[PDB]
Amino acid sequence: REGVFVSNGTHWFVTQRNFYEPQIITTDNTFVSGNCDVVIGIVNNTVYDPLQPELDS
Amino acid sequence: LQPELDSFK
Amino acid sequence: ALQIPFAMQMAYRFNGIGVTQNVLYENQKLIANQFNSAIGKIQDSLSSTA
Ligand SMILES: *[C@@H]1O[C@H](CO)[C@@H](O)[C@H](O)[C@H]1NC(C)=O
Ligand SMILES: *[C@@H]1O[C@H](CO)[C@@H](O)[C@H](O)[C@H]1NC(C)=O
Ligand SMILES: *[C@@H]1O[C@H](CO)[C@@H](O)[C@H](O)[C@H]1NC(C)=O
Repeated sequence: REGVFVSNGTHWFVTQRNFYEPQIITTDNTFVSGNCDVVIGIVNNTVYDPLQPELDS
Repeated sequence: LQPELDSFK
Repeated sequence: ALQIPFAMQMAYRFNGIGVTQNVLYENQKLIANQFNSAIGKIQDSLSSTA
């Protein structure tokens, strides 16, 4: 949604362009559109969903 | 989210 | 100077004109051909003795 994707070697994160404030990838701050079939440079990774911990909790 | 869980557990 | 790969360098510029960056990656090939195609015409515009 804002900023760019970064990784400290193997753990991916999201941070704003003008500062290094890594955060866990989440659906709220990463709008989803289309499928990962045409974008060049896609990277396989899981996106944490805040609802699942709250589900049945 | 809290009221939603309370309304339907 | 901070290195930024050109793939999403354009993407932020798209965000600067009120366009979601998702369209660019879906249209990366079209934009590249369009940009290069424009470079073809601009060269001939000056070379046309005008
Ligand atoms: C990268 O950051 C994560 C976040 O805590 C950390 O667990 C990990 O040790 C760091 N290094 C690598 C190589 O992932
Ligand atoms: C980046 O470039 C290298 C060589 O120029 C290539 O092997 C690699 O597949 C490229 N990756 C992406 C995501 O463009
Ligand atoms: C990423 O995941 C897809 C489907 O889960 C798989 O086909 C692909 O081989 C994986 N690795 C990539 C895209 O590098």
